[PDB]
Parts: sequence; structure tokens; C-alpha cells
Amino acid sequence: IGDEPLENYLDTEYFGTIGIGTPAQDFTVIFDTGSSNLWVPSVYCSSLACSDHNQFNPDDSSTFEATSQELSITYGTGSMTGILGYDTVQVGGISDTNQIFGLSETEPGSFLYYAPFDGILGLAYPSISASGATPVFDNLWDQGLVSQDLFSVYLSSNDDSGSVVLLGGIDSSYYTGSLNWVPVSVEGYWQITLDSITMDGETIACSGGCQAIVDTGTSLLTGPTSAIANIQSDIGASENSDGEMVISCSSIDSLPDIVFTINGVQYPLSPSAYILQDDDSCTSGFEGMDVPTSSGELWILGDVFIRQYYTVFDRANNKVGLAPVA
Repeated sequence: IGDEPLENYLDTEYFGTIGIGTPAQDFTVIFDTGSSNLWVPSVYCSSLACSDHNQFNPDDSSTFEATSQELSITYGTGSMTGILGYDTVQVGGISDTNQIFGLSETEPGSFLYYAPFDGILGLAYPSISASGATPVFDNLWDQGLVSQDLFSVYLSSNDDSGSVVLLGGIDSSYYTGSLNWVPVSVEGYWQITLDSITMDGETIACSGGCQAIVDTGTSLLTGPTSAIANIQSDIGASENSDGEMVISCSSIDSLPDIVFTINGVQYPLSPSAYILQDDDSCTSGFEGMDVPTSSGELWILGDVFIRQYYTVFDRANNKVGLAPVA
């Protein structure tokens, strides 16, 4: 059972420390269940985002094995160009050997520059892995470094400590009730079939069923522009002087619960969960973002949601187990 602590940064981003090479060079990376590749900056990249963070140095690693493969990835936030190579990665107490990861050469963009993390570590299916690059967890399994072919995730709240990624294991102390399993509709992302999104009994979106993915790499609960407008209007969201979705803080106590129905079970969201705030202003936890797929306009169960529900990713039964957090 592997244990990997995640640092909660402003309830918006969750990263952790991994080590690469011999000796081990440290990097903070985001554990993305919406990605499948692992990559960190390197001394070959001269971009501003790279000079801005830790750069991996091949020359100072004795267990490093170079490759002749180009790598490229485009995220909803930024892009990256690199090269591939083998070395030992250390994730949550485990020595992930012969692991193939990427070395940036170009991390263009403003976003990667202000980000606090050096890189990203994908936990999704190898299907969506650029360059056919064997993802980390898949490599941990193949080499029998984890007892079970699954892992669970727990995210803290209110900038707290405790966020953890359990590799090859489940831990009852994080949840209450019984885990309700949900089958994965399409293997690539951790995609699932939503049945509806209601509020006060009336269906306010995804009426008739729709697709969604459980993404830890996204802060807000995302959905098609169209549908989110309605939702926003229902909770009281408004476009202010700074292009943001704000709502009268005090309205929280008033506002009702928005319910998500997954696989026939009801998983509600408290006005305290789908509404982010500080001791100043309260922002809407929702964000409209069209994500075209062969199936349709995709929904994204981001951090807003995952904070309320301990989540298990079962690569053996290809399911997603959920249960209200502890």
C-alpha cells in the first residue's frame, strides 16, 4: 500500500512531491486523473516556465536511460514539448523503477509560469497517453509494486492538511456509509454516466443523462456553457467588473442543495461546497466550459465535487467507487 501526501494549495490545486533519478531529484507535480502522462521540466528546456521551476538534470542521474522518442501534450490550460527517458521515480514510499517519463524542452505559455508545480502525473487510462507512454500507476502494477489494482484519492478543504493519494488501497477512515460503485462508460478518462443534476426536485441540467469525468486536475465543477448559465442563474451568479462569477456571500445559508444522480444514487452538494469563498468575496463553484467528445458536450467533476466524496479508481473492475468523506 503506497501513501502519497498532497499539499492543498488554496483549495484550487493539489500537488505532491516525487523524486526522480539517482540521487533523487525532487519535483512537485499535480496528480491528474484527467491526464495519463508524467513529465517534469528539464535542463533542455529554455522556456520561461522552466527557468521558473526545478529542471531535471539527466547528467546527475546514474539510473537514467535515454530514449529516441519525441513527446508533445496539449492541456486545457497549456502545452508542452519534450523527449522521453527511463529512470527511477519515487511515488509515495515506492521505488517506481524503469518508469518512462518526459523531459520538457519547451513549456510555452503564461499559465505554466505562475503555476506552483513543476510538472504533472497522469492517473488515467493508457488509452489517452501521448506517445503510448506507459503511465505511472500502470507501471507500478505490471511490476507488482502495489497489492491491488486500484487507488483512492482524498482532498482536504479550507486549505487544510490531510489530502492523500493511496496507491493500491482503500482506507475506511476517510469515508462514512458504503462505497457505491459506478461503471466506467468509456476507458480513456475516468468517464461516467450522469443521470441528472437536480435542485429542489426539478431537473436543472443533464436531463436525460450525460457524460462526465472525475478530474482531480480541475478546480471547479465544469459543464457546457449553455447548461451552466441556467445553474448560475438559479444560485444567483453574476458577471461583475472583473469577468468573474460572484454571488452575495450571505446567500449561502439561503441557497439549496444541488444534487447529482450517478448510477441511480443521489450525491448532493452543499451550498458550502459548490460555493468557494474567503473572508471577503464568494465565488460560484461552477464554470461553463464546452468539451466536445464523440459522445457529446462533456461534464467535469472537479475538485469542488471530489472534496465532498472519497473516490476510488478501480483499474481491475474499471469502476469508480464513491462515498461521502469523513
